[PDB]
Amino acid sequence: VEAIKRGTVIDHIPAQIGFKLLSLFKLTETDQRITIGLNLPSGEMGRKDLIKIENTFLSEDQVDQLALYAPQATVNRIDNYEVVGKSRPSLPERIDNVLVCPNSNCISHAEPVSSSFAVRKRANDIALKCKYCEKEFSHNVVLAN
Amino acid sequence: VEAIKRGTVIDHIPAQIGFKLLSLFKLTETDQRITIGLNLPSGEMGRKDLIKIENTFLSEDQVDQLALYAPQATVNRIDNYEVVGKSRPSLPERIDNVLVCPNSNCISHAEPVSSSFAVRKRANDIALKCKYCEKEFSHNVVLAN
Amino acid sequence: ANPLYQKHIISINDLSRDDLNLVLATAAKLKANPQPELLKHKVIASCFFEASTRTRLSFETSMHRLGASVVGFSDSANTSLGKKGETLADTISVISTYVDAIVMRHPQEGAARLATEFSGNVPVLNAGDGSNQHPTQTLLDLFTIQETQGRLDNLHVAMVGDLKYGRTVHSLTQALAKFDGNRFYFIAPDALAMPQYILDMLDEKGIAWSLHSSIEEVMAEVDILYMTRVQKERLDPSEYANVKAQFVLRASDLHNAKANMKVLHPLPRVDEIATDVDKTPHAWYFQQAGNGIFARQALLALVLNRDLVL
Amino acid sequence: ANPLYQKHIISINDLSRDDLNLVLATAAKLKANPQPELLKHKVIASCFFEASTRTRLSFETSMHRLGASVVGFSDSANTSLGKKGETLADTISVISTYVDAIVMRHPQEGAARLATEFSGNVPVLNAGDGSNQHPTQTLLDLFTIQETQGRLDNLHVAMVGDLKYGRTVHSLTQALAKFDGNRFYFIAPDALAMPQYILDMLDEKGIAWSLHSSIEEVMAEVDILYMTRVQKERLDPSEYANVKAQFVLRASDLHNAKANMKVLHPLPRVDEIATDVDKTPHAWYFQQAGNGIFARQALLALVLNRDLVL
Amino acid sequence: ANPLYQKHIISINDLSRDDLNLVLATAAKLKANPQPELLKHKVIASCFFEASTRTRLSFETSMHRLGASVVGFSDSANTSLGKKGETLADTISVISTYVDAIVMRHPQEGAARLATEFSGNVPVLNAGDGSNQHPTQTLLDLFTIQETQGRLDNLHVAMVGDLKYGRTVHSLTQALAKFDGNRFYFIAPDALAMPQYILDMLDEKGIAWSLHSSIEEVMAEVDILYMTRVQKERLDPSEYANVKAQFVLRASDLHNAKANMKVLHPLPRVDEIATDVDKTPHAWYFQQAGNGIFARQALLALVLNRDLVL
Ligand SMILES: NC(=O)[C@H](CC(=O)O)NC(=O)CP(=O)(O)O
Ligand SMILES: NC(=O)[C@H](CC(=O)O)NC(=O)CP(=O)(O)O
Ligand SMILES: NC(=O)[C@H](CC(=O)O)NC(=O)CP(=O)(O)O
Ligand SMILES: [Zn+2]
Ligand SMILES: [Zn+2]
Repeated sequence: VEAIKRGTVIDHIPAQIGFKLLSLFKLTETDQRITIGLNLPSGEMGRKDLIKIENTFLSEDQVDQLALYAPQATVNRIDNYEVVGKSRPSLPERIDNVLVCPNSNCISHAEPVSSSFAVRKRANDIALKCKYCEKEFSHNVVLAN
Repeated sequence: VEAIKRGTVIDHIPAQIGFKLLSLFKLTETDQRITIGLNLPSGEMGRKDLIKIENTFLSEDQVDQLALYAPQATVNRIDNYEVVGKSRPSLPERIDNVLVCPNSNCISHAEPVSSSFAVRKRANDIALKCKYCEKEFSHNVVLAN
Repeated sequence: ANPLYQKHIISINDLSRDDLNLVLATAAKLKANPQPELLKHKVIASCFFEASTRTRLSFETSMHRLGASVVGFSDSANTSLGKKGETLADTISVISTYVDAIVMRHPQEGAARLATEFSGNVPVLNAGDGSNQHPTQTLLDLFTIQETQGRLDNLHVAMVGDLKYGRTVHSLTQALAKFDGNRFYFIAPDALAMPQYILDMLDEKGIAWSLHSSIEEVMAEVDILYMTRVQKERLDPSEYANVKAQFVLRASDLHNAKANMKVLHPLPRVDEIATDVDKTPHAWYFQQAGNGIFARQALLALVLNRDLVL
Repeated sequence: ANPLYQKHIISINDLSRDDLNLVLATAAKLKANPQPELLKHKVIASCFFEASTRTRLSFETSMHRLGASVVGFSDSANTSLGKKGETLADTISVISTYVDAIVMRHPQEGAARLATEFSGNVPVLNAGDGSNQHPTQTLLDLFTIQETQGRLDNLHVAMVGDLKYGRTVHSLTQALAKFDGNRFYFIAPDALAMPQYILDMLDEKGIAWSLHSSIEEVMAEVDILYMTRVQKERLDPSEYANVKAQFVLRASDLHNAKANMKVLHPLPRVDEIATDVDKTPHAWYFQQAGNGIFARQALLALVLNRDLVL
Repeated sequence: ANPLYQKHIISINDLSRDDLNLVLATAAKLKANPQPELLKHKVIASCFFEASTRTRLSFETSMHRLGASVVGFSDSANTSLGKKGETLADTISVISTYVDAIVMRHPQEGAARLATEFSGNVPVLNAGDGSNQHPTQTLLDLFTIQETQGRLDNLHVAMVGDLKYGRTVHSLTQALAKFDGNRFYFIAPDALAMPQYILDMLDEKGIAWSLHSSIEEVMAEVDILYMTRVQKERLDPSEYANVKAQFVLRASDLHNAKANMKVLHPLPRVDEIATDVDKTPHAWYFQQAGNGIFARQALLALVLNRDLVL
C-alpha cells in the first residue's frame, strides 16, 4: 500500500530526472515524509520517476519550475487521502536561484543576489537570458550550483 | 511495507543521511526499480531513511564504507522475495577513493592518486589516518568533501 | 512627469523608440537654449570603477552645465570596496542615501542592474557595464546619426571591429532596430562577432543584416560607418589573436563613399582609423564625442526634472 | 560665535557633552530646514590619504548641500607628498593658504593633530587618523542612537569586533561616557580588546562595563548592538589570527532582542553581519550611514558659520 | 640480504627498533673503517624541491665517499615539472629509469610515499616531506645520542620549539619510543604543540611525557636537549604570532644541567640558541650535523648492498 494523507505528488517524471529534481530544488532538506519511486513502469511513458512529499504544497509557479525538466509531469495536490487538485507544468517566464550564469564576468557570481534568467522557447530548445548579464545561453549549457 | 523479488534493502539509515548515500554512491545511476523513504517513522530510531534497489547488491566493505555514514544501518540481501542475508556494517581497516584528506598541504590533492585512510575507533569518535601525509583526523572533520 | 522621470537607464532593451526620441528632442532644445539652473540643488554621484575619458568627463561637464554638484571617484582603488572588501551592493546602499542620482561604469556585466536593486528611489544610469550595455553612448550616437543624416530610419549602417565585446554596438544595434527599414552590415573577425541575441532580435523584426569581410565591400552603400576598438581588456587569452585591428580605415578608402556618409567611433581609437581620415569630410567622431554633452544633459534633465523642457 | 566656530575637531576627548549636543541639535534643524547657501563662497579641502567611501562622499555631499566648493584628493599617490617626498606638515602649510577648512583622513595616528599645528587659522576636521579617533563617526552615531532610542543616557550598549583598532569605538565610547548611566558590554577577541585608556576613563566615572565571549549573552539587554569590522589593514602579522570575524550576527540571533534594539555598524561590513539581518527591523546601519549627511552638515555649519542655525 | 636491502625509507613509523640499530651499527663501522668503493657504479638521484644545506650536501657527500655518482637538482624551478607543468608522479616515473636510488625532499606531506608508487624497483629515501617525516634526521640524531650517552634507553629527552611542524621531532619521538624507559618533555607554544597522533602513540606504549612552559623547568633532569626552529614556511598566517622563538637558550641557562647532557638541534637555528652556547661542552649541534655523513652512508650502503661485512 502507498497513499499519503496530505501533500503533493509529482507523477510522470522522466527517467533519471526524479533524482535531479531532488538535488536541484533540494526537496529532501525537510523533516516531512518523502517516498520516492525511481525507474517505475508506466507504459504510456515506458518507465518514470515519482516523488511524493507530505504536508508540502506547490504554487503554480513552483509547478512551472518543473517544466524545464519534467514537462509531461502531473502535480497532484492531495489532502485527506484525496486528490483535490491536478495541474501540469507550463513553461515559466523565468528561473531564479537554482541555476548559475555561465558568463564568468557576470556581477551575479560576486555579489549577494539570487540568480535569475528569462525563459524563451527559441526553437529546438529553450534560451536563458540572464537578468544581470543580458547575455543568453541554451538551457543545456547553463549550469546549476 | 513494500516488496521486491531480488535485491538489497538498506534500513535504519539516520535521518538526513539517505539522500546523501544516493548521491555519493551514484545509486540512482542504475535503471533498476528503486524505492526511497525519507524521514520515515522508526520504532526505536525515531525517524529514518530507507532505500531499496531490486537486483542490486553492495560490497562487503562498501557496507563498511557505510559504517562511517550510518553506523547502525542494516543491509538485507534479498532473493525470491526473502531475506537470505542480514548484515551489519562493521568498521573496516581502511577507506579508499571516497574521502578527501582535510590537510590542504597533502600531496594527495595535487597528484593522480586515490585517497586512502586507516580506520581506527578512538575514545568517542573514529580516527582517520592518511596514507600519504600520515596525519590523523576525527572522522567528523574528514566527512566534509 | 515626463516618461523618464525618476527612471533607471540600464539597458536599451528596456527603452522604446519613444523614450529614445524624447531624449533627442530634449537634447536639441537644451543645445538651443541651455538651462544653467535646471538641476541646481541636485547632488549626483559619478562612480567609475573602470577607465573612462569621454563618458565621465562629458557626464560631469553636463551636470555642472545644468547647475548640479558632483561627488564620486574615477577609481575604485580608494573606495572601501577597493581596500576593505566591501560588496558593490552595500556601496550602492550607502551612496544612495547621499545623492539624487548615480552614474556608474563597472567592469562586470550587470553591475548597473545590480545597483538598481539597492539604490531605492535613487535612479541608476548605466555608463557602461562590462561588455554588455552602454545606453548613453547610443543616445549620443543617435543624436549624431540624425544630425548628419536627417533621420533615424531607412539607413544603411556598417559596424566594424569587435562586435562581441562592444557594449557600444549592442545598445546601438538594439536602438536602431526600434526604427524602421535599417540595413545592417557587420564587419568583424569570426571570434569577435555580433552576439546571437542581437541577430535573433533582428530576424524577429525582419531586419536585414549580413556579414562582410571588408569595408571596401560596403563602402559604396553605407550611410554610417561605425568603427570600434578591440576590447583587449575584455578578451580571453584564447582570443588574443584578435587584439590587433583587422580593419583599418584609411583616407584612401573613402573614394566610393557617398557624400552623406559619416565615420563614427565611440572612441578611443587605436589604429582602426588612420589620422589621415581626421581631415576628411566623412570624419565625425570628435563631433560625435561633443554630442555626448547634449545627450547627457538631456537624459539628466529628463530623469531628475519632472516637467518637459520648458 | 557658537562654541564650535573656527574650532578644530580632532578627538572626542577634546569635546564636551555640550559640544556633542550642539551638533545633534544643529543636525536636526538642518535636516528639517536645509540651508543651501549657508556656506556659499567657502572652499573646503577633502584630503583622504586612506581609503574611504562613506566618510569622504557624505562629507563632500554635505559641503555641496550647504553651497560650498570642494578641492582635494582621495589618494595621496599623486600629491607631491606621494611622488616628491614631501612632509605632511609642508602639505598642510600650503593647503591651509587655499582653503577655509581641511577635512583629512590619514593612515597614521595623530595626523590630524599634527595638521592643526601647521594650518594656522584654518580648522582641521579629523575624518579618521589611523586606529585612533573618528570624531565625525561618533557624531552621526549619536544622532542615530537618539533617533532610535529617544535619548543618549541610561542605555545598554554592546560593542562587538575589533575594539583595539576601531577608531570608531574609541571615540564613541568616550562620547557615550560623557552622558550618564550607560552600560557597556565589550565583545571582542582578547587580542583586539578595548584599550586600557578607555576602560580607565570609564572606571574614572564609575561607569559599568564588562567583557563577554558572545553576543547571545547580552542580546536580551542591549539597546544598541554596535558591530565592527576587523581592521585587517592595521593588524600586525602577529595578530593575523584575528583577521576573520569571531562574531557573526545572523537574523536568528535577534529573537531575544528587545523591540527597541537596533544594530549599528560604521561600515563597511565583511561577514560580521549576515545579509539576512538587513531585512529585519533591528538593522539600521544604512539609515545610520545616511545620518552621516546631517551630522556632517551640522559640524561644517558650526565650524564655518559664526551664528547658530537661524 | 640485510633487512633494509632495496627498502624504501619513508617514515620511522615503518621501521623497527632492529632496523634502527642496524643502521646505527653500520654507521659506527663506516665511521671507523671507510669503504670508498662500496657503492661503485651506482648512480643516485638527489632531488630537492625544498631548500636545504645539511641534508642535501651530507647525502651527496656520503654518496661520493662510497664511490657512487650523483645526479639531480636542488630546485624544481628548472625541471620540466617546474616549467612545463609535469606531475611529481610522471617525474618519478622517468627518473626511476635512470638511477639506482632516489633521495627526495618535498614541500608537501606524503610526497615521498607517493614517489614509491611510481619508482618501480627503485628505493626512495625521504629527505623530508613537508612537516611529516624526516627519517634520515632521526637516524643521525639517534646515532649522535647513542655515542654521547652510550644508550638509547632510559633517557630524559626534552624537545623544544615548533613541535607541530617539526618533521624532525615527529620522526625522532616515534623512534625513541621504540626503545624502553625513555621519558619526554615537550616545551612548545600552545599553537605549535606536539601533534596528538604522536601523543596517543606514547600513551599506547605506556611512555611518560609531560608539558612545560620553560626550559629551566627541566634543565636539571635531561640527557638530551633537542631544540628546534619555528617552521615559518609551514605556518598558517593564523599562527604568525609564533614566528619568533618563544624559548631562547643561552650559556647561562645551562648552569644546573647534567654534565653529560648534550644540546642538539637539527639546524638551521634562528635565535632559539644563542651563540654563547657554542663554546660550552654541551653544544653538540655541529658534531651532530657531522654525523649526518656516517648515518646516511650507512643507510645508502644497507639499501643498495645485499650484504655488508665490515
Ligand atoms: N565601451 C566604451 O567604454 C566605449 C568604447 C571603447 O571603450 O572602445 N568608449 C567610451 O565610452 C569612451 P570613454 O571610455 O573614454 O568614456
Ligand atoms: N574607521 C573607519 O574608517 C570606519 C570603520 C571601518 O573602516 O571598518 N569606516 C568608515 O568610516 C566608513 P568609510 O571608510 O567608507 O569612509
Ligand atoms: N626539517 C628540516 O628540514 C630540518 C629542521 C628545520 O628545517 O628547522 N633541517 C634540516 O634538515 C637541515 P637542512 O634544511 O639544511 O637540510
Ligand atoms: Zn549573467
Ligand atoms: Zn593526507
